[PDB]
Amino acid sequence: LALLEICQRRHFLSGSKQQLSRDSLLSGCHPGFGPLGVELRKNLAAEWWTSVVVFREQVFPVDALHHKPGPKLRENLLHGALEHYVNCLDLVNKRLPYGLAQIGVCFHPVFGVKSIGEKTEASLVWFTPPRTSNQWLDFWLRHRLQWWRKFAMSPSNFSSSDCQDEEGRKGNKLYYNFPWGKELIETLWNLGDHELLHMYPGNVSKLHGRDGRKNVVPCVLSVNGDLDRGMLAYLYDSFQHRKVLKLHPCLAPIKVALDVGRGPTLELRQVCQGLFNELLENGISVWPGYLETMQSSLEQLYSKYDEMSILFTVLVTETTLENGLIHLRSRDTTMKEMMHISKLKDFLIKYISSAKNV
Amino acid sequence: ALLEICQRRHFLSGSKQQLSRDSLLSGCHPGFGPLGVELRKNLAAEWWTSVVVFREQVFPVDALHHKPGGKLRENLLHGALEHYVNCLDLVNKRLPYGLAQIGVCFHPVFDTKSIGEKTEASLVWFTPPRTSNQWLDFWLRHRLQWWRKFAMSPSNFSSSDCQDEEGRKGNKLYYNFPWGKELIETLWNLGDHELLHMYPGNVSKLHGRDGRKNVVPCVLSVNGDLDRGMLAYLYDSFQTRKKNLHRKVLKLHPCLAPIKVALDVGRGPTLELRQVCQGLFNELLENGISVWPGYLETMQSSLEQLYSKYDEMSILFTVLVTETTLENGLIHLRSRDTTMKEMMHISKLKDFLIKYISSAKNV
Amino acid sequence: MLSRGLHEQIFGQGGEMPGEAAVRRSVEHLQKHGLWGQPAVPLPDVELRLPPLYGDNLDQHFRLLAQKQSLPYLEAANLLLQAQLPPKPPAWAWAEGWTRYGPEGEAVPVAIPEERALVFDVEVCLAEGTCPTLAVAISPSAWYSWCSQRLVEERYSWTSQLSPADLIPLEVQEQLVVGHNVSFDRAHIREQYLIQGSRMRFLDTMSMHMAISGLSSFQRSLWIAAKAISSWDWLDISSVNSLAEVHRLYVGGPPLEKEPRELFVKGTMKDIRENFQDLMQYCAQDVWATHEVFQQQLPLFLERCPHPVTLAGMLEMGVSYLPVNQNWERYLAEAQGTYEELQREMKKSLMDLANDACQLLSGERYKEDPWLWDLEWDLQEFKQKKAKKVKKEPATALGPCSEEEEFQQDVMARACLQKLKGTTELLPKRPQHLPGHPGWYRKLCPRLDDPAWTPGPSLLSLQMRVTPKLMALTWDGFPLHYSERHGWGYLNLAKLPTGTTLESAGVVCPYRAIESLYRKHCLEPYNDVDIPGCWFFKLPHKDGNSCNVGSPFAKDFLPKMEDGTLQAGPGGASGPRALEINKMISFWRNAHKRISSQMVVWLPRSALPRAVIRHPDYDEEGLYGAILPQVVTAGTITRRAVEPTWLTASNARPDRVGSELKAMVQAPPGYTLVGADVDSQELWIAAVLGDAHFAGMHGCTAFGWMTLQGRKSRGTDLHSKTATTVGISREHAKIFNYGRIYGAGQPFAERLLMQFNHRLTQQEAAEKAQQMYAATKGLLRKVQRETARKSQWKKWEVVAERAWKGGTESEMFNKLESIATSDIPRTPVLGCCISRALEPSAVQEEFMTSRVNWVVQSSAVDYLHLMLVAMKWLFEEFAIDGRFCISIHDEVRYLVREEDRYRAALALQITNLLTRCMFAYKLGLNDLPQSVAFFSAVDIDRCLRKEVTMDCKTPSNPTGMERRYGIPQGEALDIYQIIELTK
DNA sequence: AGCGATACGGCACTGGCCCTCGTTTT
DNA sequence: AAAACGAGGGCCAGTGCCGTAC
Ligand SMILES: Nc1nc(=O)n([C@H]2CS[C@H](COP(=O)(O)OP(=O)(O)OP(=O)(O)O)O2)cc1F
Ligand SMILES: [Mg+2]
Ligand SMILES: [Mg+2]
Repeated sequence: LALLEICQRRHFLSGSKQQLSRDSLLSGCHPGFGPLGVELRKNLAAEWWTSVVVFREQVFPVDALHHKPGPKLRENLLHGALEHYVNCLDLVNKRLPYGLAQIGVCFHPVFGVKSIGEKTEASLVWFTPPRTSNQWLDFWLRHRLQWWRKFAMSPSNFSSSDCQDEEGRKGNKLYYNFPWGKELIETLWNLGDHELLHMYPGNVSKLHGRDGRKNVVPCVLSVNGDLDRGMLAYLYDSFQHRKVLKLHPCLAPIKVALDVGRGPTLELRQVCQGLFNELLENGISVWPGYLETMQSSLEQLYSKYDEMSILFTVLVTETTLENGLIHLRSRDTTMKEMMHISKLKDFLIKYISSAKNV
Repeated sequence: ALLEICQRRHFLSGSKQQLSRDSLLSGCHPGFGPLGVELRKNLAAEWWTSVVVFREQVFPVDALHHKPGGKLRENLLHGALEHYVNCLDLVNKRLPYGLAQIGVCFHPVFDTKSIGEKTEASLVWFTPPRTSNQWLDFWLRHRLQWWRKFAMSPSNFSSSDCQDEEGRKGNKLYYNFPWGKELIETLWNLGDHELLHMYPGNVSKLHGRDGRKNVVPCVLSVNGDLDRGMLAYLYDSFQTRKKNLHRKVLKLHPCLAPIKVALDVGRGPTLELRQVCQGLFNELLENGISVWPGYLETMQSSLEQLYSKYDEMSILFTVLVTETTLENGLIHLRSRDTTMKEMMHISKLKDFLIKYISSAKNV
Repeated sequence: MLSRGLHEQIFGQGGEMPGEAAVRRSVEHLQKHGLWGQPAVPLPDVELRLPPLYGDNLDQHFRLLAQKQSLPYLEAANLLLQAQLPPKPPAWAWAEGWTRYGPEGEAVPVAIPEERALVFDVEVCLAEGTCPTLAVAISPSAWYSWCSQRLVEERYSWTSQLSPADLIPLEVQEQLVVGHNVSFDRAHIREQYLIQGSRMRFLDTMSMHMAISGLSSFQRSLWIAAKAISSWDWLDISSVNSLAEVHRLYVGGPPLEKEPRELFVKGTMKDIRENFQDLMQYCAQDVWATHEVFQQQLPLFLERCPHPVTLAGMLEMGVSYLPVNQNWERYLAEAQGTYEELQREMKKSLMDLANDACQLLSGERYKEDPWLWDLEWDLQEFKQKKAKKVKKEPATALGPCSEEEEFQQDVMARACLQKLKGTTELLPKRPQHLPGHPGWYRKLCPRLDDPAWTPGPSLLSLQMRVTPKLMALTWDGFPLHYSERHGWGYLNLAKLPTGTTLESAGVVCPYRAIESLYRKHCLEPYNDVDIPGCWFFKLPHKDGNSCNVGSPFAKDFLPKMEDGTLQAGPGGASGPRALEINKMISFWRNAHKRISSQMVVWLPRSALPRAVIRHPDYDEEGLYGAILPQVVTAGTITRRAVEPTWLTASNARPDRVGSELKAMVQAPPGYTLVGADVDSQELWIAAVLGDAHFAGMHGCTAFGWMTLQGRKSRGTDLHSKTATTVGISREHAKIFNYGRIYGAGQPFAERLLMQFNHRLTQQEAAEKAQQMYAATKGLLRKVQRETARKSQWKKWEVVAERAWKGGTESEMFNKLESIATSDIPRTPVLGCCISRALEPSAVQEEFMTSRVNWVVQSSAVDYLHLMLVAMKWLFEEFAIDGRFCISIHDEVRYLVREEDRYRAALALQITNLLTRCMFAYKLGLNDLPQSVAFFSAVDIDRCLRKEVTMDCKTPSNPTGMERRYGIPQGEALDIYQIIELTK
């Protein structure tokens, strides 16, 4: 709709005129991403790795090759995780059921002639005994659904579906309502040892791991989520005469922006540079609109910063050079407030840490 | 040339015996271990910090791995060059300005027929012709500076001034491996040739405001192999005459180190208020510091064994939780740099770790 | 042509003054000495039209010049002396700008205090300087008090604007400002920073005190000890340079009180305003005391320094000026970055060595370490007290699944944790340093509650005394030590006994690993104590040392580090590299404060010469500014310049970090600096003081002939002739010579020449004994040389002859001693007496060397003054724009412009010539030699430096950064006459 | 009478005054 | 329960060696 157009003028996506359709975006075919989309994706992936690093006991990060080891590119992100299985058996001391997570750029063919598309996906391969396989599969279902629910503006948009077949005993798929058509966001399968037993026969005496004085070849859980589709999901979840993207604070790429109000004076630039440094010193993404060069209107400025999903906008006028007072302006409430420049860092940090809840 | 056993024993690398210097330098290695990919993770993040975030006019670019028209990309410079106009629109034609990206690249290699992939962090710096050599010198000094820190011996990393076949000036960054120097990062001053070739029609959409006039941007480029860098720090970390007593430990810089602290259980056995260890665990990871869990264990062995096991993993501190700490509240601590027992409080330990990393990042 | 050297002069027709017996004695002296192999190489004689002389001699020329240059200022000072003081106001006005206090101390809002002259002392809050905050100034009419904009509470942004105090009056005579350390006040003047100007000059009371009744540093050290038989008679006639002391000296009034809180340097701006009235009052007391002191000093100075040349010379010497730009800030940033980097590397290596050496604590294996056993090696674990009870021991008191139903067990463990936390906090108290680590390691660590805490062991050094022993092997030996001096180094049988006993309890001393380390060293008390190297057992004593001081630590022994002995391990070339790192940052370590804090005021594009804006340089949004060097006009000895930063400013070495500091003074576009270095002054001065005492001509001495014989251009000076003996070129030979003239001590010349040439002691001693000929000879029991023809006699009464003393042969030290014996002023020529504390009247005086040095260095400083007044005289008389001066004792540089540079250099040559002729005339004759009449070198370029071609370290490429090139001069500048119409 | 001289600073080290806290006291 | 004495660390100035110039 009118969301794809404000992602072009605000650089969430790369420049296109024909391959800007919903179908081409759902496709791996690109026109990749604009800086905003890149940062959104990076924060999203950071939170993903965070939502799986807090998980007890231990999951080891790995990286797989992209091409065929014997001469070709990868479709799934499972094989590479399976190759490092026997090795990472040593590090866990073969003690308990354990997993391997990884985030990578996987490919898939897109259909004149036919081309190839890219999607950046995050996968987790969870090795667990057959008896406690299904239960852990449901566990991961819950934790993943909750994961998509945390940053969501609406939990009803995210859905979870059950299924099965002859190859997979029980599987679950995570869908996302658009609502121009509910789409696939993540797949959770319960593959047997066949996949693993196919690339190590044999003497298969290496594969079975200890399970309380018990030797047993572990059932394999295949977690596979898409972060591009997820990015688009949250983008459509944030779209709200007003045209403002209300992405989640922890997820939002740039979370604050500051300009000047008084005419182009070196001192204003000095103060703004100071605040720039102070804010970047405590890990806060800030957009420098004080460069500037003109600082035209304030309304189209706020419109620009709202279409960029900036949490707070800051204005450094000439009065700031006296009292230290500065013009704050929210996004979710758009309330024009004012406060001292020294207590800005603390307020922002506290606001970000307050959004930490599940 | 014997610390390889330490790379296999503790997975910073693959456990395959076929890991020759060629197999690693080419990018044809089977893959890095968890500690290895975490080490490379922190190194790359430390690139991203001291290149993209701190310096304005620098924005992240997402270049594809292939071409819409099989072989892949050999460098991520071009895909960045493709995004020039839009990223000119977001900066309001205020050059100098750069685009950085850390992407894996694929190099064709004839083994004396294969293809080797290696992760590279490239930054393309669009700068006016009036100030090309100055920015080249600047980025030379700052890249070399960024690589000379973290080092237990900065004397190894060197730089070489070289010229093009045409005349374009450029600089190469070397690390001194035990078998000789090796290229780890390349800096070049491309004279707006490629951009002109990319936009033959309207050269007007390429004009960037130097200040009082719009000029055609000269294209600077710095590509840093982070794999070879990761290996370089891995070698530098490891120890060399009349020492009288030797211990196996790799001294990685506390910032890029894979596992920060290591939490364990002592005296031993003690049940069952050991749930406090879980508390310290989640508290630690909540503040983003890597903590190795020493709970389920088969050893039950000498402390020197797991101390050497943690020093082979370059773990900074070893925090020990015993029952006397369950009584008062003063856990044990053993630093890697200087092996020594030291008593400390809990929240004091958390904040000591945070301050340790934060201040290590400084001077 | 003629008389072995003279030029075409119009400085007096007569003249000889032949002195035939005298020149016969001189020729006879120079034949037996003996030098009679003349090279006969006539320098190209110069014919030019000299500027108007005012007659009769040049003495009265310089006198009239110096008087007319200092007449308005003298009148102003006289207006300060006969001034009737209006009393201090009852209260100070708390208003921005100036406030005039006239009748009954009322408040009259004024922008500028229009007075002919006034005293001055500015105040500055150091807490957020260097911006002026308070000021008080009294005038012959009334009082004035100035306040800065720091009256309103704001969040300012200091980029050093034109906020400093305004004092100069506008045109569309005239000014004089006196004060204690007047240059610091001058640096806070709004209109002193402008490229042009200025009519206003300054008078320093401190410099004046130094000229009148000053004292040496050595005299200062024992003056303050007042809290060598007749060395205490001058204790009450002079004083240290403090304001309270100099007031208690010249006024002798009640002891003025000093601020007990030091609020301007100890406190903030907040606690200043709370005590505004009082601080103002303090400033008033200061300017009042300064006024009294000045009033008492001016006539005294005028009496002791009668020649107006010194007056005007001291007037222009105070108004120095250093133009700079953004490249200064760039210099600061880059140099500081370099410094922090090298320090990071060094400290990293050292703390790495310190860390891996901390491991041999367990168990007691440190006693075997030959380097690490003197120190602590402590093991603490404290402390706790009992509060829980009683009578029970607190020292001893594989299943697979997948559960998650206990979703809130995490916050349970969390609650357990936090509840366990806040109940131990009351068990200790004050967090001490890490006890687990040895003492030597605790000391080598920053405190935990320190705002600048860095991880691991910081505070490593270089130049400490723990770390050099921590690693270094020691001169073909193993241990190094310290007690009264460190490892012995640089700056007929003898035997000494040994011994070894035990008694308990001291620290264990190993001495086997020493022997074995010696074995490992030679694998590639006696004997081996002379030239080789070894360490005994215990004792401890010298047993074969040459230095009588010691050296902690070896920080300038690179040739004795890159030759084998000595070296370090572990290991390799880490030693020489560490020493390199030390040498590189040696300058910036002891100067970075003075350089980075060195303020500078930027002037906007409104208050600058538009004739510069017209010049093809803006430059690209570039800022242009300047800094006044802030120099004490006259400091001992003799009345030279004294400045914390720019006089001790390092030269251009490709090694040092902040070595570019000298070349950072970049002249504004359209302008260029033209300067010169006297080559040489002190040597030729000594020479003249010899030949003018011996005879009438200039070459009638053995020493005074070789001086004015060599040319530095494609030739060999006297310094260069002693440097090529060999010999070491060239500064070293200069130090050897000037060291010889002021006390050529045999062991000093020994260890010095041996330090500079690097050979063996015997041949060196031979060379010294060969060169000690110059000072030879000299004069019941006594030295066997007197006025009688033989010493041996029987009961011969002659106590009436033991009053004469003087060397013989080559040198002329007898005249330098002749001026050092007179109990009366001793002032040649001109011509100013100094210090009632060094005058042999009522002083032992036993300060001979200081007085000889005073003589010749005063000749150098009077030379300086003459150069100044001369340069100023033909700079205003003619159309030479840019009169601003920048001098360093010998060297002197003027800030001219690119179109008047050659005529300015010409003015320099003129100046030098006239001054030389002055020194010649003050002793006779007016005739002067050739290769000494004109400058050999005249630098003309954008920034100031030593040579015309300059390289550097930190910026690596000099011309790579926006610079130009220099030009040597010369003989080609002798084609542009002083008249405006040239070329 | 015997002699390096004029300065300007820095950092490393130290013995002593002063405040705080604990071990020891009605 | 309550008064007193000794151990620990910072602020202070002095002192010894070194860094530069001219
Ligand atoms: N050791 C020294 N003592 C001094 O008193 N001086 C100075 C005080 S002023 C006058 C200037 O000496 P310079 O350093 O410029 O040396 P110079 O001109 O006498 O000799 P040269 O021309 O520089 O070769 O003699 C120099 C020394 F090197
Ligand atoms: Mg000279
Ligand atoms: Mg000089």
